Formats: sequence, structure tokens, C-alpha cells
Amino acid sequence: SAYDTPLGITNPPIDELLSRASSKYALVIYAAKRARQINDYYNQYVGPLVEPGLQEKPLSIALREIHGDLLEHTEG
Amino acid sequence: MLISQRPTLSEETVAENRSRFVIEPLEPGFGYTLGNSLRRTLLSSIPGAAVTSIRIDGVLHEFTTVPGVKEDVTDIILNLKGLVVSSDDDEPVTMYLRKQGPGVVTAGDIVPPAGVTVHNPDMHIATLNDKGKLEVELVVERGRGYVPAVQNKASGAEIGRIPVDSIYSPVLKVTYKVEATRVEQRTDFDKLIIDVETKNSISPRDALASAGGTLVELFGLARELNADSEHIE
Amino acid sequence: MLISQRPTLSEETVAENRSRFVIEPLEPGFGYTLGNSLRRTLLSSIPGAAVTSIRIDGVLHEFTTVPGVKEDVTDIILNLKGLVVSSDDDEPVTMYLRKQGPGVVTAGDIVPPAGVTVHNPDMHIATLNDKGKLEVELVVERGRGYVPAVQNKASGAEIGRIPVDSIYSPVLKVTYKVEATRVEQRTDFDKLIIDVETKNSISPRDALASAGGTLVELFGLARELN
Amino acid sequence: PFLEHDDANRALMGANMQRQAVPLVRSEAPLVGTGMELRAAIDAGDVVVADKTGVIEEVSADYITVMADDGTRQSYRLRKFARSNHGTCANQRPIVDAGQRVEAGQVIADGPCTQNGEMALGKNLLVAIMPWEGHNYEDAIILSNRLVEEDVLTSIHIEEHEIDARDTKLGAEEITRDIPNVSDEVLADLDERGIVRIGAEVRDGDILVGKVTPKVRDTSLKVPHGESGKVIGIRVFSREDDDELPAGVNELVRVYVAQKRKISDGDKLAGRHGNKGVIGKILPVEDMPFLPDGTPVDIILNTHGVPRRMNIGQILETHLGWVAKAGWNIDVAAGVPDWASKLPEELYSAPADSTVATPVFDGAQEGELAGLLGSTLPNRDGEVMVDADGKSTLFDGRSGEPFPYPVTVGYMYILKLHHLVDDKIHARSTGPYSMITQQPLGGKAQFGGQRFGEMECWAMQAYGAAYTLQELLTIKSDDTVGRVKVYEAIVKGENIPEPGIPESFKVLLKELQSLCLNVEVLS
Amino acid sequence: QCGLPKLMALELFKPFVMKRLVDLNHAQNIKSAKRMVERQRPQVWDVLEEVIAEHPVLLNRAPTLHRLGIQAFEPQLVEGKAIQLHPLVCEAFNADFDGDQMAVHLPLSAEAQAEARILMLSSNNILSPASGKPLAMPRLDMVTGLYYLTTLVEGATGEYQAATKDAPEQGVYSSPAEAIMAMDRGALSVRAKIKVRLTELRPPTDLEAQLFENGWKPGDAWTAETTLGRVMFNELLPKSYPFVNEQMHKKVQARIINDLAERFPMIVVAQTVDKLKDAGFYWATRSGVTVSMADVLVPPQKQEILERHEAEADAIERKYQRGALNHTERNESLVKIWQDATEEVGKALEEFYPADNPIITIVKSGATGNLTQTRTLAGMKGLVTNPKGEFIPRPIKSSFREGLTVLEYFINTHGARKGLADTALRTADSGYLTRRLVDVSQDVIVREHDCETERGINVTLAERGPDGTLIRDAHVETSAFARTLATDAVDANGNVIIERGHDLGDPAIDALLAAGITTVKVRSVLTCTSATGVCAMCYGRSMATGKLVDIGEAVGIVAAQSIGEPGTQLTMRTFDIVGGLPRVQELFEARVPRNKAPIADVAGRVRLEESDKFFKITIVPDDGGEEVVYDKLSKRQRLRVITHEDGTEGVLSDGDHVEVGDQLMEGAADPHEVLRVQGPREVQIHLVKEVQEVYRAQGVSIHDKHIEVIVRQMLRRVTIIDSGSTEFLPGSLTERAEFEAENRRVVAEGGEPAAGRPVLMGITKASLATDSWLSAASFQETTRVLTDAAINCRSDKLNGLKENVIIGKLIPAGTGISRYRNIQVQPTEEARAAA
Amino acid sequence: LTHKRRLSALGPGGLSRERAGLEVRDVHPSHYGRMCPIETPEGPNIGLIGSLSVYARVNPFGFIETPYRKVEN
Amino acid sequence: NSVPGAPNRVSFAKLREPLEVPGLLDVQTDSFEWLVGSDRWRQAAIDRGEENPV
Ligand SMILES: [Mg+2]
Ligand SMILES: [Zn+2]
Repeated sequence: SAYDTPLGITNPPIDELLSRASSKYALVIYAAKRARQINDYYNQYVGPLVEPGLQEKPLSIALREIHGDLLEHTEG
Repeated sequence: MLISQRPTLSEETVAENRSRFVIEPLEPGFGYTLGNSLRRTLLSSIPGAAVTSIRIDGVLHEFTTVPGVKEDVTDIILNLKGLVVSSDDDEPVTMYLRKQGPGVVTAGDIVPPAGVTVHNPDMHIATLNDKGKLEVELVVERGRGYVPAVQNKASGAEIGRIPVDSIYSPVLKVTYKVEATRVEQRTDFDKLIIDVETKNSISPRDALASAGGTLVELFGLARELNADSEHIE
Repeated sequence: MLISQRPTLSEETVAENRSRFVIEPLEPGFGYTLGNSLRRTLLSSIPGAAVTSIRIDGVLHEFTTVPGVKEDVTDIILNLKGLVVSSDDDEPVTMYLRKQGPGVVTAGDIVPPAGVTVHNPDMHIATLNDKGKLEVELVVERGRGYVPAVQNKASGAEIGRIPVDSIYSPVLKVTYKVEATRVEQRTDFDKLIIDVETKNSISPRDALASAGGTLVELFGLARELN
Repeated sequence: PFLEHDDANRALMGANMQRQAVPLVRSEAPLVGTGMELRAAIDAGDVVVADKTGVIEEVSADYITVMADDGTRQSYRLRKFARSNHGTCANQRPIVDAGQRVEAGQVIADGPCTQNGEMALGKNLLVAIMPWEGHNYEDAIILSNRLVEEDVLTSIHIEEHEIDARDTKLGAEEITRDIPNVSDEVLADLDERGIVRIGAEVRDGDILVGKVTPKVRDTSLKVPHGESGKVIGIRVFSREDDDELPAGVNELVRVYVAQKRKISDGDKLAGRHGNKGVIGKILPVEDMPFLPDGTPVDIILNTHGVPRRMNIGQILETHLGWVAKAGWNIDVAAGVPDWASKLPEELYSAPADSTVATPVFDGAQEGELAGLLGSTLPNRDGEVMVDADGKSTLFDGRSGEPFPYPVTVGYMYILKLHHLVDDKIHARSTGPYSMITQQPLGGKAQFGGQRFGEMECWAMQAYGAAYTLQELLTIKSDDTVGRVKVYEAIVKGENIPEPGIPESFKVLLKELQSLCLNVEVLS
Repeated sequence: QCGLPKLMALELFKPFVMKRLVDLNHAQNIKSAKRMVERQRPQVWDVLEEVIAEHPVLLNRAPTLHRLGIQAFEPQLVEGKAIQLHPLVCEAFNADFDGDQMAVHLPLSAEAQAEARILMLSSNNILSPASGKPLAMPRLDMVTGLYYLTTLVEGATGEYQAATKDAPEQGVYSSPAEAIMAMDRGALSVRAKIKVRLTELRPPTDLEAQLFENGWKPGDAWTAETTLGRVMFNELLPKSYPFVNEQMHKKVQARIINDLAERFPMIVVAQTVDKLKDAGFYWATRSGVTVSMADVLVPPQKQEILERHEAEADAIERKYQRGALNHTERNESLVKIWQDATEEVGKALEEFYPADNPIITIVKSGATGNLTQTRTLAGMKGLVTNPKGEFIPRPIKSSFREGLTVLEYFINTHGARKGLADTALRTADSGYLTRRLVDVSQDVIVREHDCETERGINVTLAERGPDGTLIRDAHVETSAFARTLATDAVDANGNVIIERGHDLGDPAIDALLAAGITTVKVRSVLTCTSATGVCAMCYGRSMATGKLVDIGEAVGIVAAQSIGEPGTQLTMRTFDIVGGLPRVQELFEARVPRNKAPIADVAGRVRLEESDKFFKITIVPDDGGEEVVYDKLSKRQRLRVITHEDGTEGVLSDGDHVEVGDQLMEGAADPHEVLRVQGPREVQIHLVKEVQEVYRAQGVSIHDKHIEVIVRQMLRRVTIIDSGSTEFLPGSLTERAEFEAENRRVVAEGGEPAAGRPVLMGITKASLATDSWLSAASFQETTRVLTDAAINCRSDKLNGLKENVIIGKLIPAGTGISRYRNIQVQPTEEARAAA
Repeated sequence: LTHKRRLSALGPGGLSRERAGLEVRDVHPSHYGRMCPIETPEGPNIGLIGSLSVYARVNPFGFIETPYRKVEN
Repeated sequence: NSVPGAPNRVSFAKLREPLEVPGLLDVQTDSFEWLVGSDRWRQAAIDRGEENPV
């Protein structure tokens, strides 16, 4: 629980995103779909629920969303 | 030669008496150049005061344990080594400490002479036993950096005088770190990150400015020879 | 105890291209890093002058010979690189060399315009026989450190202009010593002793002064913030 | 040197390393070697030996002229910047002066890797045996920047580019200057004939010679990616001139362009004992471990690769290199000590820069070397920078503080290897494909990408990664509409399209429906 | 982080950068931007730190021997023409900076980038997926630094000096920050015994309970008796981790990081190892490790040893010349003599080299090397082989320091060249075994969470030697750890200890060595009664993630690779008696061994007869039936020594007892015998025991669940005998699950179902006896496969990877299975109306 | 110079990587003074290619000779 | 030595070489001489060995 500021791709941490979901691959998909949603928004759509950045690749936006418990995933 | 990018100094506070400064962007090489100089300047070139010796009643020999007090002599020595104290006379000033009777003693129970100040008066010193007490003298003076014990006294005119290591510096810890940076398209520049941990007697900023002043004095003692053909910004 | 004595800087001469400075007294554990900062600023950034490019009558690149000359062009340039000069203008200037017939073209055979000064005119450039003629043009400039050859396609457009690797540093060798001298040991001190050796283009004094100025203007950033 | 102190694998590797070692702009012979470089340099033949005793009449860099003692005048010619079969330079340079009296069998010129007639494949460099701040980890090595400033380990590399002009049904290829619609500046470095002009610097994609196949076309020769430099030479053959040519061909142009290459990071270095490693960090001179003379070291080697490889011969090499670069004088006032017994009366002393020889199995023993590490004449200032054990207290050019422990220092002979960077680096996003297999034209010359074999697929399947594997096997290598659509989607900014149905299946189907197999896909 | 060149990234990221150009108006038409990046104008370098921002890349080094051979990294833009690589992954990539190249792959689609960040990122692939041990741990120089930092010098400067009636302790400090101010004066060695006062570092457990009794808090003071290096080390570890105070041999570091992983997240362990490398590099440059012919020290006793042994050699040769000895027995004795001299010289060398020596420090620190090289260098190379492979009774009584003579240097080239030759055939053999192991698998994906079974295999965890203490088995971190339970633990009193469905690590081992219980039943893949694959609970915890394995994880390839990778570390054939890769190939292929041993078809006692060169055993049973016999037993194979715990049994004798499946002869039983006598489960267990014996004896740690996957797939079918009322032919090979489900769904007239017997196959036949036709059409005869498949109207369920690759469709693993592909994503209602 | 003193056991009339096993790629006590036991490539040509020693020459028949000093009494 | 221009390169050798290293690429030239009956080879043979050098 006690660590230092994760940097770059290490942010957000990963042992937390694994609590939002059931496994690593569910998280992979859970983020990729949100990322495509965001890219389509930015090109044409709920868009980023979180404060974007100068580029802030849509995947990092999606993972911050997930870290804020701003989404929900139902397996298939 | 007009230098490029005019390096700047930014601060980043971490606690009350702890901070982290960042100098960026430095020409490539000027990070390790001045980092260690700054470090040693902060740690041995800012003057300050500190305990130098002590004299307790009861323990002239067998410096093991003190009557009717729970701590040994050694934990008390440490606690007082953590004592923060100023002085304005540059003289082996003397202070006293007595808390006759059981209780708990704190620097707040010290009564210092003129000028001598005590910024950490709640520091724990000892916990007296039922029907116990404490009598001690505190020798204080000024200096720079760190000085181990002094026992260059051939004969003991002051017996029971236990000399203690002396932290005359208001700065307790410093660490520097050089990191790379790109300016426009050339990386391998130098950014310098120096972290400072002081005592409540001074803020980091002030110590950094004092050290800068000292090193300016020195490199001006060098520049005074011809005063020509250097960098400019 | 405390101390009220401030540090002094006394000079000493071992030679004309060399010197030794002494800084004393000093807090203990203070002289090594001080001397190293000076040394780094010396070896790194002391303004100077050096050859920036050359041109020759007949040849068109570094990879061809010159009639009558016993040295190819690359060896000529590698011998020029040991050349020392001193320009007194923040602009590029031009030197000229002209030689005919038998004999050794040294650096003394050059015609430095006013402001420049060739401080090793006994430098072997190239030897010649009864068939040789060496006509050279040099460019000179100011700077610091090491600067690779700015390619001709990048600089002004021309052919025959040969860009070279520039070394703008008059400093040749620096070291430092620390005698932990103590005033009858009553409290430790440090004595710093810098030994400096230059390329004869400028004296040590000037170099130590340039280092001092650099470090003043640097530590002024810690000075400023109050 | 010191072979019986190495192991056969590392000696094998050292041998096969010397054999791959580029010639440098300036050659320097081993301060510590074996009595075998002179004779090798003679017998090979890249030097010039005096046919007959005589007297040096004339000397240039292209010609040497000896008027012999019998009356005849021989005239040797020298090869200058001659491309080998491997891009090297074979430049020769004389080492004699006019009026000199040469015997027969005497070296008149040096070669690419000789100095006064003895192999100089490398350089003597000041080396410190120590771990630095993690930049000499697992066989990597650290360099000063004096080896770049003073172009110590700099090499010249020449390269050849040929274009043929032949006949064709549609017409005849005619090499010219003019060309269909292109720039007007690109013809700057092109002479009246369409061939690039000597003394001109060039750059990838730029034009060397202009050729055409009718239509008309722009069939010009251009520099390949990476390689660059200065035009040395043009060797042009013509049907008309009648020199010689093959069949179907009418004209031929060879271009020779050179490249001076300073030692960068990624380049490979080695010594004669099986000790190689790429260059991790090229450090400024002011942050290198310098000596109590002010003398920085030139190369830093780690301690961890020596004792598990049994190549200690380089340690002894290093020590003797010191002993030589700094001469010696045994004090025989009372008599030759108990460790100079076997020594000649010629090694009892020597000045600085005193080359020596330690033949492989009749060479410097260890008592002799430990003793000669003490003699080791003082320096310019009367101080011995190196102990009687090979170790010198050093100083850090970053902290300025000395390292707490003395460090083995010396002079070692190292070598720069043909395994450079520019000739081993590659990268691709989308380029030429095969047109016989629908895959990139795999090759450094064809600008082909890297392969993704079975074991990589195995690893990827074991990660569970399944969209990247499909991305590699379909979108990147064989698929055609996929590559197009992905390049477009990325250059436009629209999310990547998703798979359709595998295209290695939408057609395989159409082969089993041909054998009248009713393959059906169902839920 | 990875450092990537600029004129390399540029090419990789040409499209993204053309996009950011035509968007940022540095170029008008994408062709202008392509021309720009083609001549590389000075404006295509200020955006490349925008696209590179968190867009990982995959680094690959061939040969790719296992998973970690591909790893994802974030690019840091450096100038040059080489790739900057982290010194901690190199042990996984198996890299060295001596000319080694490496490949860079860029992922494009969102799914790919996410897989790279979340699965293939190096900060997460810390642990071996073979034993659970760390690979991104401190390497050579780091170990030297941390072994210098954390070691104790009795006699140093600045140490605690035992107050003497005149002065106090004299070696005590109120904080690290003060011992550092001392260090920088000369008063304190960083390796000296001192007393410090610590507030931010958690004491050990003994003291944390002996001084606080209510819970240590950050800011509470205690007084540690340590060095300053151990302190500055324990400042690199997490805030809560107890103070260690131990020399940091590489084993200790492995321990500490194992604990961090078993107790903390994995981002913390990444940060910690990063700190440790930084500090070990600092303190290796400042350690004093450097070679010098002085530092290389020669024992003085060497001469006495060599002459004492040359005396015995003289004696031998005297015999030889006297006729009491032949020319081979002589060489055998000479070898057995000059093999001990090397032992003695190495012992002396160990007892003569100080500890402050660098050549002994780099060894004993566990950084690199060993003492055999140290002997070869300062002692004596000893004996050497001939090109045949035998020995040479003339040893090498000289070191590489003294200097080998000409002949010595000649007879030492033989083995060297033999090695440089063999070292490709070795790779090829390992790769062949791996190819097989991978082909038999490709259908063993994890498909469900639990099978709801109690079936399991029993595992021993300890044994009582003196009979009053239980002794913890050695290979229990391979047999018991990481597994999942099937039966609640119980003691002689009937008290429960651990729960069912529980992971089983050191905690549970400790807490099961309490009740005197040693044999606990565990779950395994050998028993997972699942339709396709295995349940995540029978498998256990994934050794990478350290937690329970996920759904869709390809665990057959993982086992294949974990067994292949160490294959080069094994003895091989001459290019059984030498049980290395040959034995593994002899087991995974179910081959009858050369030194076959017969087993007991029955229990009971033995009547042992022996005649010239032959044994005959007769097993009189205990039930009272027919005794069996084993008659033509080559006395070459001696017998089955037992070496019982007590009494020193020795050999198997007459009147002794025999359990079923017991072995009578020393050697190697025949799997098919075991199969018919004992049964399938015991076959599987025997095979795993044998394989792991092979490996263990050769220093390789493979958790038995991999062996179990492969074995499971080797006993995964039945030969039908009596069709019953089923759509089955006799003599056919049918998969046991289909067979169970068919003869189980047949309940209508369920009075005579299909009969079948198990069959033990190999990992190459079992790959021919596959149910798909795409795979088998890619391997073997296409036209006949397609013919047979088409007449039977076959269906390919696409349960595997091979056929999915062939088609070009996603794979049924990880991010390929329906559970995941079709996940629906929606913002919450709360955070939707926040627009 | 080592290309010219090279000995190949591969080429027209020689052998190939099939027959080329591990006893032709070995060092033999008949190489002392005739073939170098060290100089040879590291990969698939280990032991086949070699290099001729310095004091060695070649019989007219084709057998390599090395010199020895003669010793009497 | 045995070479006129011999940069003095001191030696730790303790033995004397009774046989100077031969030409190092004679293995090539001698063989190509035997192939064209050059007179050097013809005499080299006659000087020791057979009488009709073929
Ligand atoms: Mg390698
Ligand atoms: Zn199961």
C-alpha cells in the first residue's frame, strides 16, 4: 500500500486495476473497447469521463477512468 | 559566451524542514560539477551551535546507568545530540538542567542564558523514576558541520565531563541526483535534483542561499586574478 | 570551536605553460570537490581558438595526395590538429600559407593576420621536394570544447572546402592535491593545490579566472533565491 | 602475448578477432608485442621492400625512386585510398627520406596496418580494471572522448556503386544528365555526363549517376539508406572506347565513395585475448577516473569477466604496457637481483615508449614482471603513479573524491572490429514486398523486416496475447488490403479496423470446394 | 524503460508522426510529411516525444526459449545507434553486450498496446513461470556492491568500543544522517559495528514485540546494533519490511524479494529492485574489486602436495614395470590420484585466500564464477580429456598464472574444441524435445474455474528421522507449494488445521508441520475431470502472478518451454546409464528402457534363488493364490537395494515383503507394466517422479504441474474392446472424456455400454492421435486425412492453437475466448450525467 | 596472410556437413607443427577449416613436414 | 633481426632460434612453380632428391 508515484505506463498501478476486473485479459479488453470509443468520439459517444491531457493517449484515459470506478464490464 | 537556456532553480516542498530543489537545464557536465560541491557546502560550511560536552552528578566513573532515571546515560546523550540550540556569542556557553522529583523531562525544562535559544523544547530527554531526579550541565558553542568528540585534554580538570559528537550544522541530510534532459533536440543535458533535510533552526532555501554565497566568495577569490573571458547569462 | 580565517589564493610558477595555485585554509572534506569543479570547468569550457576548415589549390577532399608532398592530406590535417592559435575577434577569419620547392612547411611559414597568433611555429606540417608547391587557406574561429566537422553541405555551399574537427580548449592537463594541513591540529583544515598546464595559447591565471567566473554565474542561482 | 596464460577458447577468439580489425587512419604498433609482427607485415605484402640496395633518390606519396648502387633507377608506386574487397582502405605511406641509404630487404613504405614494418592493427590505450557506475556491465566497455576528438580509433571505409547501361527492345539505355521531371538542384553535383562530380558530398537518396530506360523513365543510381560520404572516384567503361564489357551491356559506371567513421557507441572493440564488448558510454575526459598526474584513463574494463574466462594474459599485457610506456632501470649496484638472473643485459634498463617482445612460450615470466613493476622510472614530476603491484590510486571526475582502493592500471593494445553500427542497424514500417509471396522482401539490401518464427509465436501464445499475434501474422506480413487499411487508419487517425474473417481461410475454402469437399462452418 | 535510437523510432513511428505533422501544420499534405521524414527535416523531432509517450514496444532476442524472451518496454528517446537495455532483464532475454543484436516490434491496435502494457510489460514479468522465483533480481556487480555494503569488518574504524569506566560506548550515533556526516570525514567505515537510533525503519519481530507490545509506529525510536550499510540498504526496502541485518549474499536477496512478492504488490518489487541496482552499482565502483597478478595468489603448499602425489605415481609405475598391474588399471589409478591433488589444492586455496580478496569476493558473493575456476587460475588445471572423451593420466600441474607449457597447452585444446563443436547439437536436441512437448499440447488451455471434484494426489511434506522431530522434505516447493487442496487437513485428534479449496504456501506448510501431519491430499491436473482442459483450481497458482491462474491461460506451452529451456543444462548422448535428455525422451515417449526392471504383479513375500549369472524370484502372495515368478534376471543388474531408514536393510532378500508395483531390480520399470498392474494414476505419478528425479539430480527447478500437464496428455485415450450399444468400433482410439460421456448419456437400455481399456502413448504418437484434421493435415499426409475426415463428416471444434493459426483466426487463449472478446463497456449512470 | 595459409576440409572432392561429424573436427597429435590447434572459426566450420603452422612446409606428394633438430649421443 | 630496417624491439626471450621462420606463403608459390617447371623449382629439386625433375 506504501509505494512511490508510478511513472508513465506504470501509472496507474496494476495490482489495483486487477481488483476492478476478474483477470488480466478482461482488463485488456475492458480498456481497449473504451479506447476505441474515445478515439471515435475524438474523431466523431460519451468521451473522456476524466480530465484529458495534451495528448494523453486514449488508453491511459481509459485506465484512469477504470481506476476511478467510472465504468462497468459484463463478461460474455 | 552567452550560455543557452538560462538555467532556473525551482523548489518543491516535502515537509516543514525538508525540501527538494531542481536546477534545469544545465550544460552537459555541470550537474556532477557543482552537485557535490553544494552538498559539502551545506553540510560543512554553514555555521551553527550544538552541545559539546555534559557533566552529570552521580556518574563520574562507570558510565552505564544514572540513579532513579529509567534511561541509561547513552540514550540521554543521543537525545541531547538531537537538541536544537542557537547561540550569539561564539563562546563555550553553559546551561543547566534539573527536574528534581519523578516525572518526565523535556527541553522546555531548560532555562538558557541570553541569546541561547531552543527551537525544539518538547524533545524527550528522560523519564524519572519514583523518587528520582536529574542534574546536568550542557556546554554549548558554535562551529560548522560535524566534529567528533574532543579529548585532547591531557589531564582531567573536569571529571565526569563526557564530550559528545557535535552537529554544528543546521543541515542533517542532503542527496543529489543528476538526470538527463532534452532542450530542443539534443538530450544528454543535465538536470540536477538536490534534496535537503534541515533542523527547525533554518529553512532549506536559506541554507542553499548561504552555500551559494560561500561558493561565490571562493570562485571570486579565483576570478579576481584577471576577471576576463568567462560565461555570461 | 569556530574559525574566523577566510581562504586565500597564492600563485606559483613551475613553467610558462604551467602553474600551481594554493587555496588555504579550507573546511575539512571540502577541497577535493572544489578542485574537481575547477578542473571540470577547465577541461570542459575555457574559450579558445582553433582551425575550423581548410582549402587547397588542387585537391578536392581529404582522400587525395598533393604533388611533391611526402604526406597525404589526412596526415597533413592530423598534423595541423596539433596547432595552437589565438584569435581576438568573435568572428571567423582567414589565414594563408604558400610554399614552393624543397623544404619543410612548418607553422612558422604561415602568415597570421593581425589579431591571430601562432604559438608553436616549429610545428611540422609537411615536407616538399623539387616538385612540390603547397598553397593552403585556413579558417579560424572561436568557441569551446570539441566540435565535429560541420559538413560543407550543411554550411555554405562550395567545393574544395574541407571541414575539420575543432578543439577549442587551451587547457592541456589539470590535477589537484589536498594536504590535510592543520593549524597545530587544534581543528582540522584543508590545503588545496591545483596544478595546471596549458597549450601556451593563454596562461593558467586566465583559465582559472574563467572557471571562477563560470562558477560564480552558476552558483548565483542558489544565491538569488532568498 | 601471454598465450600460455589464456585458455584455448579465448585465444581462438582473439586470433579470429585480429583477423577482423579495420585499418585506422593512423597506425601504432604494440608497446608490448611478440617478435612476429614485422615478419608478418613483410611476408603478407602490403608494404614496400627495397628490391636492391641503394640510395633514396626521390620521395613523394605517390612515387618513390631509388637510384641503386649498380646504376639502375627503380621506381616504386604507392596505392592511395584503394578500396579492398571489404570497404577498407589500403593506403600506403612512405617512411623514408631523400638521401637515405637503404639495404635490400628494407621497408620503404608502410601499409594500412603497419608502423615501420610491423603489424599495427590497434592502439595502446590507458585502461583501468574496475567496475564503473554500471555502464561496463556484462562485457560492455567505457571510453573517453579523446578517442573521438583525436580520431584515435577512426577508420576510413570506401564503398562501390555500379550501374550498367544496356540495350532493350523498347530502346537503348543512355546515361545522361537530363532526366524526366525532377528538381533542378539535384543536378548540382552532376557533371555534363550525368555522373556525380568528384569532391561532392552525398546523402541517402541523392543521385550518383543518371540512367534511363525508355517509356521515358528515371532509372538513376542513388545512395542506399545509411551509407553516405564523399565521392572519391569514378571508373567508367564504354563500348566505344573498347576497353571491355559483358554481353547485352554497352556502358558501365563504378562510383567510389568514402566515409570516415569515428568510434561511436554500439561499435565493437576487443583485445588479443578474447575480450570484446560493445561501447556503452563515451564519457567526457573530465568524468573519467584520472590519475595523480592529471592523466585521465582512456578505457575502463570490468573485473567480472576476467577470472571466469581465464584470459588474464591481458592483465599481464596491461602491466607490461605500463612498464614500457614508462621505462625502467634495475638497480644493479650490489648485483643483479634474484629475479633478473635469467634476464639479458639489455632489459636491465629502457627509456619510455620502449616497445618490447614477450614471445608466446619464451616470454616475460611473472617474477620478472613483478620486479619490473617496481623499477618503472618516475614521471615528469618525480612521482610513480603506479605501485609495485600494478595498482594506482585514482580520482573520480564526478565527485572529485578518490576511490578508497587502488586500481590496476596500465596500457593495453585493443582493436576496432568490422562489426560496426551503421552496417548492422535496420528498421522498417512499410516498404518493398516480394510479389511472389506477398511478404516483405526480407533483407538488409531489400529493406526487409524481421521474421516472427515459431518460437516467438509460442511465447506470445503463452502470454495469452492474441490480438498482437493476429496483428503480426495477418495485418503485417501477408495480407494486402489489411496493410493498406492500417497504414491509412494510422495516417488519418481513425481507430484500427477489426478483423473480418481470416483471409487465409476465405480462399483455402475455395480450394476444398474445388475438390468437391463440402466444408461448412457452423455455430 | 527502454532506450531507443532516433533514426529508428522515426522509421517505426512514421505514420503516427506524419499524422501529427499534417495535424500540427508542419506539413500540408501527407506526401509533404513523408518527404520530410524521408529527408528528416529538423521539425520531426519535437513531436516524437508526443507519440512515444506511453506507446510501448516489444523487444525480442533469439533464440526465444520461453515467455520472457519477448518483453514490452516504454521507449526513452536516446541518440546513437544502439538499444539501451535494462541490466535486470538480460538474465531472461539471456543477453550480453558482446555483439548481441535484438529486435523491436511495434504494436498498433488498442488490444495490442493493452496486452503489451498489462501482460508483456517487464515490471510485471518479474517471476519465472517455471518455479515462481525472480529473474529481475540483482546481477553480478549489484551483488558485489550489496555484499560490500552489508558486511561486517571486526577491526574497522568508527566502531563501538565497550565503555571503559572512563568514557561511554564511544561508537554511538543518534541517526543515519549523522553516521553519514561521519563517513564523509574518515571517522566511520560504512562496514563498522555501531549503535544507531532508528525511527522510520521497522525492527525485527523479536524486538518489535519485546520493546513495544502494542505495535510499532513510524516515528517510534529503537536502538539498532548494525552497520551503516545495512541501514542504507533497509532504506531501499518497503517502509514496513522488518530490518534484516544480514550479509546480502545473492540467496538472501532472492529470499527477500520472494517475500516482497508473496506479501506486497509487484510495482513495489519493481521499484525496490531498481533501487537495489542503483545502490549496488554505486557500491561496486567503490568496493575495490580489480584483478592483478598480485591479487591472484598461489598457495605455498602446492609443491608439497604435487610431490607427495608424484611419489604414489612412481609407486604405480613401479608396479606396472613389475607386472602386478595392467596398462588401463594403471591409468585409472593415476587419474584417481591426480583427481585428489586438485581437491587438496583447491581446499588450500580456499583456506589461504583472505576474504577481502576480489577473486574470492566475486565468487562467494554469488555474483559469478566458482572455485574450480579459481583453482584453474591460481592452482592447477589438473586433468584434461582426449578428443575421444577419456582422461589423460598426465595432468596439468600448472595454472594459467604460472603458465602452461607447450604440451599442456596442446592437450587442453581437445576438450575445448569438442565443446565448441557440440554446442549446436546440444541446442538441437533440446529444441527437438521442446517441439514435441509443444505439439502434444496446444489444447490444454484453462476453460473453467472448478470441476467440483475431490480427486487428488497425495503429497508428503516431511519425515521424522530421530522420530521425535519431523524433517521438512527437500523438494516440497515443487510438489506441494503453489497447489490447491482437495481434503480438509486433520490430525490424530480430529482437529481441522487448514481449509479445503485453499492455496498452499509456506504459511500452510508451517501450520501443517504443527499437528504432526505430513501426507496431505492435493489437487492436480492429473485428476481434473473436465470436458476440455483443466480447471483453474486443479492447476493451482500461476507462478508468474503468484495468485490463482486465470481463465484462458495457455498452460501447455508454459510447461513445454519451462522444460525445454534448461535442456542444455543436462547430460546427453555420445555424439539410461547417463540419465539426462535421453531419459526424458525415453519417458515422454513411453519407451521400454534398456535396463528394465521387473515389478511385483502381486503383494506378498519372496523366495529368492540364484544360479550362475542369474536370479529367480518367486512371489508367494498373502491372499493364498497363485505365486508368480521372474526367472531370467541378469545378475548384472544387481538387485533392489532399499537402504531402509533404520537397521541398514541393504539388499532385497528372501522372506522380505513386497507391495504391488514395487521394484525388484535396480534400474527402471516399464511404464506399461505399471499401467496394467497398478493403473493410470500410478503410471502418471511414477512418470512425474522419474522425470523430476532426472532434473533435480541436475539442478533444475520445474514445478511438477508442468510434467503433470504433459503426462495427462500422454494417458488421455482408450482402446475400445466391446463396443456395447455405442457408435464405436473396436480397436479404435477414443478420447476418454467423449467415451465417458457417450457411455454415460446412453441410459436407454443402459445394460451393456461400451468397454474400453487405457493405453499409454508417447508425446509424438499422442500428437498423431489427435481429433482435429486441420492440424493433422498441416503435419502429415494431407489428402488421406481429408478423405477420411470427409467420409466421416468430421467436425473441428477449434479447441486448439495450431488450427486457429492456420485459419488465421484468433486463438482460444487469453484475449481470444468468448468470455472476453464480447465484453460490453458502459459508463456508469452517475458519471454519464456529469457532462 | 591467413587466408593463404588456410587448410580446408570442404569443397569439390572433400566432404559436407553430413559426413562432417566430430572426429574430423578434432585435434589430433599429428597436428603438432603441421596444423594449428587453435585457429579456426567458431560456428558450423569448427575444426574443418584450419591454418598452417609457421615452420611447416609441404612434401611434393602433399604431406606436411615440420622441422626437427637432430640429436646424436 | 635479419631485417635491415629493424625497429629495436627488445625481447624477454631466453632461447636462440636455430632456424629462421621461412617465407610464410611459400606453400602457394612453390606449388605454382612445380606447375610451370620454373627453373627455381627445377634446381630446388635437383639440389636434393630426384634427377629428372618433372
Ligand atoms: Mg552474446
Ligand atoms: Zn479440476
